[PDB]
Amino acid sequence: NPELVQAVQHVVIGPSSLIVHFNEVIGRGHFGCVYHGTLLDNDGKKIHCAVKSLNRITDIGEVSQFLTEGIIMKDFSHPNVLSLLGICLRSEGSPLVVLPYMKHGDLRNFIRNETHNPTVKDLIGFGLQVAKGMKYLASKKFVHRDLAARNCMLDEKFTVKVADFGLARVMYDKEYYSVHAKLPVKWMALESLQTQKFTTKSDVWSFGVLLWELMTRGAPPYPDVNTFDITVYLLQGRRLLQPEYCPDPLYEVMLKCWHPKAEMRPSFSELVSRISAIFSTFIG
Ligand SMILES: C#Cc1n[nH]c2c(-c3cn([C@@H](C)c4ccccc4)c(=O)[nH]c3=O)cc(F)cc12
Repeated sequence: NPELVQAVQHVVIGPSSLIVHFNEVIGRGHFGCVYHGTLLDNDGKKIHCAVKSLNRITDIGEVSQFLTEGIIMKDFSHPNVLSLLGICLRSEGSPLVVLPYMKHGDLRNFIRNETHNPTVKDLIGFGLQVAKGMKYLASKKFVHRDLAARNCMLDEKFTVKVADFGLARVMYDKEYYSVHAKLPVKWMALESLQTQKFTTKSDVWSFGVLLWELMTRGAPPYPDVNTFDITVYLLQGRRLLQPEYCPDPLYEVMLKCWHPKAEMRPSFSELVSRISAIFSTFIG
């Protein structure tokens, strides 16, 4: 579609400014690989970036959706949302996503690493930052669908940036199940498991699970509940139990995130207000 080609031009980065270090692999996933990259500005200043390949994107429909997603995400400008520097649509090679490099990697690996010692307050602070980034994304009507601690990055100042190192995004929820690479079952809202649909309210459910990952320092949720038994576990009214070091008011926030009625779950704006009040009770 020629109009889509013209609209996406401002998102495109090419060999005139980007060098992909294809032998410097940062990470490998089902979507493809993540490589170190260097972007040069007009004064020759170097910008360290991460370059994610989206191997699934090959046919004209997928490529059009990729261009649409790049236009949408190029507009992102919020301290707790990972910016999209640009995209590369090479004549030869799979499409590439150009992101700012994140010095401290993903939030899950960070809190799980035994050499790190984040306090309960630092963990609540990371949750508050994620809630702010999700309040921004929700205001843009952007439904994440894969919010989890593994998908939130930490920059050189320990600022949390909501990001996505999962499968290439789909425009429609009906394409999501087909495209999956396991579904993030243990982060999904009850209605997404049953009806295959995703909304900002199902992102709120995932945020509650992400808060649980933070308070357990990256423990796998429902380790003892098989993926195929999660839907029934949630129907029996059962939930993730309160982590040992999770304050009661923050566990109450998690319970509201997992309300069986999506319309009754708090909004991200309410979560920012509530978690800010809880965070303010911790000294340090
Ligand atoms: C089709 C398709 C795509 N699938 N994913 C894409 C991306 C991508 C974006 N971002 C950041 C801008 C982000 C994402 C979601 C929420 C907050 C911040 C990532 O972190 N990873 C990505 O792969 C960029 C893009 F131009 C196209 C696609």
